[PDB]
Amino acid sequence: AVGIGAVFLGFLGAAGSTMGAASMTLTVQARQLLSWGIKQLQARVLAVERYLKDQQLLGIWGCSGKLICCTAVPWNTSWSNKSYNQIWNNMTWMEWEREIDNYTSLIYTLIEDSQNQQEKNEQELLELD
Amino acid sequence: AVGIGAVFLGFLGAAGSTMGAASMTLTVQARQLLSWGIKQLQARVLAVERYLKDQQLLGIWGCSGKLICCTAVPWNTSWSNKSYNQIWNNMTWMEWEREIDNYTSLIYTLIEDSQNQQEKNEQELLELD
Amino acid sequence: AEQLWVTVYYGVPVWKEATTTLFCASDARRNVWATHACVPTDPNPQEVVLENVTENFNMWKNNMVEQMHEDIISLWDQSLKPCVKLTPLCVTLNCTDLRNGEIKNCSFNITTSMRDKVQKEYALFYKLDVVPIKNDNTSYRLISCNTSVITQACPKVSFEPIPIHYCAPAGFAILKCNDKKFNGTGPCTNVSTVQCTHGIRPVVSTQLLLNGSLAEEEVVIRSANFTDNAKIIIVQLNKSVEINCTRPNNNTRKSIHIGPGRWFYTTGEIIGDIRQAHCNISGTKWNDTLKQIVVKLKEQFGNKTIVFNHSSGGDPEIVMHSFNCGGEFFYCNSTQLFNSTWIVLPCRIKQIVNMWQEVGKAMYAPPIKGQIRCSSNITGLILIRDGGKNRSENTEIFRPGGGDMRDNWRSELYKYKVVKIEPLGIAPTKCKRRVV
Amino acid sequence: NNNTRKSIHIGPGRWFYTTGEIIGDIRQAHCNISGTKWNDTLKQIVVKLKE
Ligand SMILES: *[C@@H]1O[C@H](CO)[C@@H](O[C@@H]2O[C@H](CO)[C@@H](O[C@@H]3O[C@H](CO[C@H]4O[C@H](CO)[C@@H](O)[C@H](O)[C@@H]4O)[C@@H](O)[C@H](O[C@H]4O[C@H](CO)[C@@H](O)[C@H](O)[C@@H]4O)[C@@H]3O)[C@H](O)[C@H]2NC(C)=O)[C@H](O)[C@H]1NC(C)=O
Ligand SMILES: *[C@@H]1O[C@H](CO)[C@@H](O[C@@H]2O[C@H](CO)[C@@H](O)[C@H](O)[C@H]2NC(C)=O)[C@H](O)[C@H]1NC(C)=O
Ligand SMILES: *[C@@H]1O[C@H](CO)[C@@H](O)[C@H](O)[C@H]1NC(C)=O
Ligand SMILES: *[C@@H]1O[C@H](CO)[C@@H](O)[C@H](O)[C@H]1NC(C)=O
Ligand SMILES: *[C@@H]1O[C@H](CO)[C@@H](O)[C@H](O)[C@H]1NC(C)=O
Ligand SMILES: *[C@@H]1O[C@H](CO)[C@@H](O)[C@H](O)[C@H]1NC(C)=O
Ligand SMILES: *[C@@H]1O[C@H](CO)[C@@H](O)[C@H](O)[C@H]1NC(C)=O
Ligand SMILES: *[C@@H]1O[C@H](CO)[C@@H](O)[C@H](O)[C@H]1NC(C)=O
Repeated sequence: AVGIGAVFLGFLGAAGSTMGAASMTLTVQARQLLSWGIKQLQARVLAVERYLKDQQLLGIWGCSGKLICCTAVPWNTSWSNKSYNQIWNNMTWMEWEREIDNYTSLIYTLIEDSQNQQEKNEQELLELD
Repeated sequence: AVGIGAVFLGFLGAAGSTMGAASMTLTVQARQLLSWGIKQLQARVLAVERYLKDQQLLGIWGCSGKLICCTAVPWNTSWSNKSYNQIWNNMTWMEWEREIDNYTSLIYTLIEDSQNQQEKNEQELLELD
Repeated sequence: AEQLWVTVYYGVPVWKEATTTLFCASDARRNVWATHACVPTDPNPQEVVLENVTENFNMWKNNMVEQMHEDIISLWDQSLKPCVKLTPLCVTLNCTDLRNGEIKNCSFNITTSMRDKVQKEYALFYKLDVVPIKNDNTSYRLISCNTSVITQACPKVSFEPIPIHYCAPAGFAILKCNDKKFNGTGPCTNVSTVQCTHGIRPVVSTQLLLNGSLAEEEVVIRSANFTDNAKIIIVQLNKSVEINCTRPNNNTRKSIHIGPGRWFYTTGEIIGDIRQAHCNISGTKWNDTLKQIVVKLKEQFGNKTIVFNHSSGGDPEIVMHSFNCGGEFFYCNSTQLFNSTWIVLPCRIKQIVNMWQEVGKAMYAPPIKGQIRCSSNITGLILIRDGGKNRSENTEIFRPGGGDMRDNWRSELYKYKVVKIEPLGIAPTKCKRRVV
Repeated sequence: NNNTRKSIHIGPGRWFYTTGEIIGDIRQAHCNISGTKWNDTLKQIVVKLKE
């Protein structure tokens, strides 16, 4: 016998479950987050800038339109030597982000400086010839 | 013996070198450009509008996500009768933009009115049949 | 292991503590807090539990109390901006005792026809609003004469507290600690996310917290540190204590001319005997409340410790209990509640008042015509420690006190925490992007 | 000049500061400028003005 909730994750609750299980509701969480007068006016502009900031990076990385996209940057096991299953079936999003917090800027840089650079250079060369 | 700089173009310097060489750092230049309270608040909104304006055109033209995209609009040699190499290996971005400054609105119009129009019409027809 | 590659995810449910501005919301309808601009409330708000995740709450760091502090003061000043200055009413007063002395019957002679229609307009004044002139009769004048220009509050502004809600802006969320035993801080286990808070009325008072929330089936006593005499003790009551306040005097009021196109309201005659303001408090409910409080105090401060002596400490507005029943500010002697260590309160009324502290410009209440009646209940209170003493569990004189008005909102805000949600993140995967 | 100052009452809740007495002889304000540095500066200026 199994008791069930209604439809899907309410809000953020999956943050403490494994990243594997949590991935199920990225569509939910993303939609919810993505979407006196002067103070609110300021807040609105800030919300837009935060919104567009993320969209800029997703655009550049070739990830726009996706909530899950594979890159072409290899994982340097110096960051973490855990296997695929040792991470995804054993660690939460809150825990994972902390584990590699100090590599965020490194990897983000690598995506753009190496892969994006390559994809744009080679793209033109392929279109030319 | 060769002396080298650190990594890549600082900012705009390539503007006076050939467009060929300058193309190498479009990823750099684009990223840098793309990204008391009330005056700044106004400026922020304006920055957003400029940001989105460019994104609108890149979206419509089928160029979103690219810093280099090929169109399907033929070059009318009336605008300039220089060959590929006579432009790209011999002229800077500042010089080039001036050469064809008076054709900007013409070509932009042609991209949308002819190609975009075709791609949307034919797309639906292909999906239908 | 597997060859791993970087994968980008978006919608990652992770967050970090952050401070920002919460939007007001209100059950939409010149009342100070009844701003014309405020978001209508959600008739069906949601709340979801996290359960896999706990969170560190600390009621002493909730910066939302600062937002309320400043915004509330701004609203006060704005509504009462186009109000009447008392500057030409600083004229000295020839006062006698009003026959029945806290109220004087005085005359003056100003403006004496400065392009207007004015006269001596004798009137009644309260002792607490005037300063004696010991070089005269003794005669009196406005206590504000040697300080600042103050205004009579606009008759068209109501001062009834409004239960304003506050909701999270985009990209942020409000977390709530639902642990019944939660005190000042800790890793609250039962943590939920709340779209928008309930309404908190901006009740302003000294020594006792009125018309607030109740404790979770027992008296709960909180502090930053029960050993530190520099801190205060916040007591949240299991059940409230009934208080009924009245101003038996049926007062009239008169508009006087103070200049061309300018009027001022003065206290007029009083109908019937002039009696004292007072509040009636149920000794049963009060004493039983204290019993529960003492039991909890024993947990920290000893099993035979003598507590709750008379009121003392601070200036008259701190030593007296303060509230604003009917728009008039009452300052009552709470000693009658604490006149017996381990009920009718005498009370006086003041009109020149300071919203928590005021510099320069200040508010003078208009006279209220008729009688004042209201009913409320004590839902919490603030205790202060008297200072150094013999370590032995003999005394700890938890006097009423507390003049930092910010605690009247912090006492409710302790339930909530605001965080910023970061949807962008990465993790390794099995394969390379199929790049051409 | 070593000057004092006095606050005076100009209205209810209103004050104004006035110059008070002066301690010591009342002398002129002045500035001391190095003639060496000034003249040498002018020399260079004149040379350029000649152009
Ligand atoms: C803790 O919470 C309680 C409950 O909210 C507060 O007590 C009440 O305070 C309100 C303040 O307005 C009192 O309301 C006033 O009642 C007067 C007479 O009451 C009778 O008539 C009304 C008519 O609607 C009935 O609803 C009511 O039940 C009684 O039958 C009215 O005449 C008042 O309106 C007049 O004054 C206002 C002043 O702003 C004007 O704007 C109006 O236009 C009108 O002229 C007003 O409605 C209410 O009576 C109080 N309750 C009791 C039992 O007395 C406590 O004050 C609060 N404590 C703290 C610390 O905030
Ligand atoms: C009630 O308050 C006490 C005292 O602050 C809390 O106990 C402390 O909690 C902090 C939280 O970071 C810990 O660092 C301390 O080590 C705790 N002290 C002891 C001796 O346990 C207690 O957690 C609070 N109760 C609740 C339910 O929040
Ligand atoms: C990984 O699994 C083991 C199984 O015992 C567990 O002890 C450990 O805590 C897990 N790691 C994480 C991140 O929880
Ligand atoms: C093209 O190359 C010739 C080579 O002599 C040069 O003179 C000319 O200036 C070049 N054009 C531009 C745009 O510099
Ligand atoms: C007040 O009135 C009495 C009336 O006899 C008068 O004697 C007294 O001087 C007055 N005081 C002032 C302040 O003028
Ligand atoms: C709190 O109040 C309820 C009201 O019914 C009472 O039953 C309970 O005993 C009280 N708690 C304590 C600690 O006495
Ligand atoms: C306290 O007073 C309010 C006034 O409306 C009332 O609704 C509430 O029930 C009272 N609380 C108790 C414990 O009686
Ligand atoms: C005050 O007294 C007057 C006397 O005529 C009466 O008309 C009025 O109703 C009284 N007001 C109150 C609130 O009792």
